Amino acid sequence: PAGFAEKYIIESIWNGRFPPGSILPAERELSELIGVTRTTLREVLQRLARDGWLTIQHGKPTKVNQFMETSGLHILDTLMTLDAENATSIVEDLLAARTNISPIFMRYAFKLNKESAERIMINVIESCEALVNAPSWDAFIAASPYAEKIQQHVKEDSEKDELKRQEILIAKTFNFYDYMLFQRLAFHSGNQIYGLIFNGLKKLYDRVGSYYFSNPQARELAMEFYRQLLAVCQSGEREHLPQVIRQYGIASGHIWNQMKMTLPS
Amino acid sequence: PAGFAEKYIIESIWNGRFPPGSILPAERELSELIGVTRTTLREVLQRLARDGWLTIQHGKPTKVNQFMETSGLHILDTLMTLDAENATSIVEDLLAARTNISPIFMRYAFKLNKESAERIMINVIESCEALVNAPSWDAFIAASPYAEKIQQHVKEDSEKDELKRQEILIAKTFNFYDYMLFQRLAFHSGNQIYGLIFNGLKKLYDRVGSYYFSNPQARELAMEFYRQLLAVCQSGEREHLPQVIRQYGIASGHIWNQM
Ligand SMILES: CCCCCCCC/C=C\CCCCCCCC(=O)SCCNC(=O)CCNC(=O)[C@H](O)C(C)(C)COP(=O)(O)OP(=O)(O)OC[C@H]1O[C@@H](n2cnc3c(N)ncnc32)[C@H](O)[C@@H]1OP(=O)(O)O
Ligand SMILES: CCCCCCCC/C=C\CCCCCCCC(=O)SCCNC(=O)CCNC(=O)[C@H](O)C(C)(C)COP(=O)(O)OP(=O)(O)OC[C@H]1O[C@@H](n2cnc3c(N)ncnc32)[C@H](O)[C@@H]1OP(=O)(O)O
Ligand SMILES: CCCCCCCC/C=C\CCCCCCCC(=O)SCCNC(=O)CCNC(=O)[C@H](O)C(C)(C)COP(=O)(O)OP(=O)(O)OC[C@H]1O[C@@H](n2cnc3c(N)ncnc32)[C@H](O)[C@@H]1OP(=O)(O)O
Ligand SMILES: CCCCCCCC/C=C\CCCCCCCC(=O)SCCNC(=O)CCNC(=O)[C@H](O)C(C)(C)COP(=O)(O)OP(=O)(O)OC[C@H]1O[C@@H](n2cnc3c(N)ncnc32)[C@H](O)[C@@H]1OP(=O)(O)O
Repeated sequence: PAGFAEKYIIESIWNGRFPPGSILPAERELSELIGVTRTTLREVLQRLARDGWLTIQHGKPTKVNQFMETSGLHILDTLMTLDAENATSIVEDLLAARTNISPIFMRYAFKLNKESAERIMINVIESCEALVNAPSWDAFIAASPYAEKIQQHVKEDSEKDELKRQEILIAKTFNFYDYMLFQRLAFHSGNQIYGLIFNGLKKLYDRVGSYYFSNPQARELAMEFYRQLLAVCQSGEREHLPQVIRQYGIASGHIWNQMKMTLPS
Repeated sequence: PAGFAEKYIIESIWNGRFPPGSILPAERELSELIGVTRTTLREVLQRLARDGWLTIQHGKPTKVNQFMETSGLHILDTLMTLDAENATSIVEDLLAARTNISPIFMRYAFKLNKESAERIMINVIESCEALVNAPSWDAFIAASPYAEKIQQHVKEDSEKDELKRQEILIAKTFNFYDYMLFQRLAFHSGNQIYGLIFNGLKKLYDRVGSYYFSNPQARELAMEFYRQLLAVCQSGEREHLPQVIRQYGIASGHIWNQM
């Protein structure tokens, strides 16, 4: 019940129903217009209090953090997801943004560092192949030249069931490579700001991707995407880059939506 | 001489000459490096340390901060001094990026929120028209419908010369409206993330823009730019948008380079 409250009013702060700077509903109140019990509602009003998006304490009651003015300290947090959480449009708007700016830093990458861009995309493709076609995550790790550092980024010690944990580990490794593709290409634009954006969001990226790429169909789609990214780069027809990235954004988004109606909770 | 040192070291923590991953060389062959007394090298090495990009110490080889992993700290903290140390291409990369994403979120704004967007640009344009065409900042502020709220953000008195104070006040005000243009349009894309980006850089924006818009020709250029944005939005011809913004980027970038 807490997770639902969590996500409801979080995404109500985002979509401006409980605007930044407003006083949040006193509480008697807020449990009908959330529609859940309040032992749980303020176990999550303190959860929510400050993971960094509400105010605490006694006499004057609770408003939401900031209007924003400027404290960029801890604004992404808690954080996120999957989307049993927020993501709302937050993660989906971030993803929309990734689709938005990707043709930019990738057009750059393909022009200034054709070189590297091809070297990276080829690397990523090769690795994802050895990942998804190994009969095990342990097999994959056994034959991978980069086993040790993968292990210093990829870990799972919250799932005991080996087969499930291994499915999860493969997902994490694939996200690892998706991130590699985007982050490296972004840094190979020549304008560092893009790469920095990816580095600052790497946690959020890691979790969301760990989730999104538990879907085989996602992994496949992504792998073909990486592929004609490479083809476009090699060919020089950087007029097809935004088509490719847009259609990818579309198909990936439709999968995102298919992991939504489906499945559990 | 101190600022030169500070910025040199900054702007190649930037390009990786001492990449985020390096241990910084001993200080004397740094005075072989590019020629300031280093009595004060250590004053600016610690200067950068304080401001958050080098770490100082016990016995050491003093190495510079994390290398990135986050802390995203507030590494705007803010040796965005203004950007004399430096616009490196940090500010210019931000500017290039601004140019980069502007046609996108402005295309969104003009599509989903045509009338509101038009309204924002008409606002900004009218305010700036009344701005540069007034015989003084004092006149402008006297007849301005938004005086109290301009004054709540635009203020400057560390300058004694009344007339110069009036020029810098004009500059700060024009920057105020430029920011309004970009930030409002970005928040009117429909994806709040853009607007938040501008909000997160608003300090840096405000400075860089204050100085940049201390130039009359900059202000003029900006105003015709705003106008062509408006015309493009009104026409429905959202295909001229990356064109227009590109031209702005070029001309402004040229002015930015000191012309
Ligand atoms: C909206 C989001 C919110 C965020 C805020 C945004 C708003 C404003 C934005 C920002 C604020 C503005 C104000 C702040 C400004 C502050 C600036 C600064 O502080 S300084 C910046 C410098 N930043 C750097 O990153 C430089 C360093 N550059 C790099 O590191 C390169 O990019 C690099 C190395 C990552 C890419 O180079 P490669 O293409 O050659 O990649 P390879 O080096 O070969 O691989 C690295 C590792 O990966 C392994 N690897 C390679 N292939 C692999 C494979 N197939 N599988 C697994 N591992 C593999 C290798 O074994 C290797 O290991 P082994 O590095 O030695 O530990
Ligand atoms: C600056 C900050 C950058 C942030 C990025 C950092 C990275 C993220 C970091 C942390 C998050 C964690 C992520 C980890 C990732 C690993 C796991 C995954 O890969 S999950 C991927 C699953 N797929 C999705 O989630 C779909 C994302 N959404 C999209 O890709 C797009 O929204 C898409 C393709 C679904 C289309 O949505 P539409 O709203 O943008 O476009 P429409 O509604 O269909 O068409 C209407 C208008 O769109 C405009 N439009 C489209 N593109 C435009 C553009 N580039 N510029 C301006 N306007 C554009 C056009 O004006 C068009 O209107 P007219 O054609 O005139 O009628
Ligand atoms: C390192 C860099 C950091 C970057 C950060 C990374 C990016 C993203 C990364 C990770 C995501 C993490 C996500 C967590 C975030 C935590 C919080 C949240 O979840 S979101 C909270 C913010 N949300 C909003 O701000 C909603 C959008 N904001 C607005 O819309 C503005 O507040 C608003 C309403 C002011 C602008 O929209 P209008 O078009 O409606 O403008 P009007 O309502 O007319 O307000 C104009 C004001 O200016 C005056 N004004 C109007 N015309 C004027 C004129 N011509 N001259 C001067 N003043 C004028 C008006 O009189 C008025 O003043 P008067 O304060 O209301 O009294
Ligand atoms: C996601 C992060 C978002 C962050 C956003 C941050 C926002 C701001 C926040 C905080 C910062 C504070 C900001 C305060 C702002 C307030 C005050 C102001 O307004 S200051 C305004 C000063 N303006 C600049 O500094 C210009 C910025 N730079 C640019 O806009 C670009 O660099 C630009 C447009 C100047 C150049 O862009 P290109 O890289 O696309 O152009 P090329 O690289 O030179 O090449 C283009 C192609 O076209 C040809 N070409 C170039 N020039 C040509 C010509 N004149 N004729 C024909 N062909 C040409 C070239 O040969 C080249 O060919 P081939 O594609 O390589 O094959």
